[PDB]
Amino acid sequence: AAQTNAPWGLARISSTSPGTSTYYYDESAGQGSCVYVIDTGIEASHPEFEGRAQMVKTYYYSSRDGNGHGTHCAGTVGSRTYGVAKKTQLFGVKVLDDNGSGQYSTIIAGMDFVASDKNNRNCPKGVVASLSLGGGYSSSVNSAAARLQSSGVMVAVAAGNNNADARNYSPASEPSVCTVGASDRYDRRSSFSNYGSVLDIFGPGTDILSTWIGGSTRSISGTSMATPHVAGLAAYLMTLGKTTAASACRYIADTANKGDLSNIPFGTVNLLAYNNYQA
Repeated sequence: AAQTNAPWGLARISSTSPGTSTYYYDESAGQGSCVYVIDTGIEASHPEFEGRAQMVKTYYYSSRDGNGHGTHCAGTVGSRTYGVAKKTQLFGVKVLDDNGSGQYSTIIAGMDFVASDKNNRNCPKGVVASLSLGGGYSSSVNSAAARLQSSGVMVAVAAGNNNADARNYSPASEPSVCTVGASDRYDRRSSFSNYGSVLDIFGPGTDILSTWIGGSTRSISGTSMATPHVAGLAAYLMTLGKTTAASACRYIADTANKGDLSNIPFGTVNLLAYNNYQA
């Protein structure tokens, strides 16, 4: 399958050079997999989700995304026009308020909910969790993320947006999850993107067009945009059967585009997420 005039990040996922605009992918498109978007919520009514998005848990009075951050992130996972896995099932877990701010107790409880909820969901191809959030170092937050991964969920987390070593951030510093940095359309590490040995993969993160609340669209930047590229890629590759939740992060890193990004400091992987499209 091919999507012409795709967002540059989607085209980058299937290409071996910057500056293309057509996204090539297998028709399976992540159908049969599930991605939990742990964020401000998901506007499930957005026509770009085609009914494949639903809110399953909120730690606030409403389950609605009153901010837009979570809807944008979920759009990059599996929206029709802006998603990597255009046929996956999206589940919304609202751990961030409508200001985009989270809590220690709610974010930790949210990861516990996903591991307990996935049983009763139809996800024959596997379960993924996308965490476009982060904070200071916390062994508790790291332990909660590792426990979600050990439950049988591919956990992708954002590295952070402070141009700093992600070792001092959680859950970015948890080794057992997949920590994602951001790149720009010119294959340079995004000016804001965190780095460090704890990073596993890079994804498109600068000027990422995706869904927004009110049935609209918006282009924003951050490692919060790069993480759903990797979460959608994992769900796509798990549906294809070439990896599972336990092996997806290493498999993505093993099959990534190597050494093509610029301004990658020594000690940080030079790997860009790549679907290795087999026509």
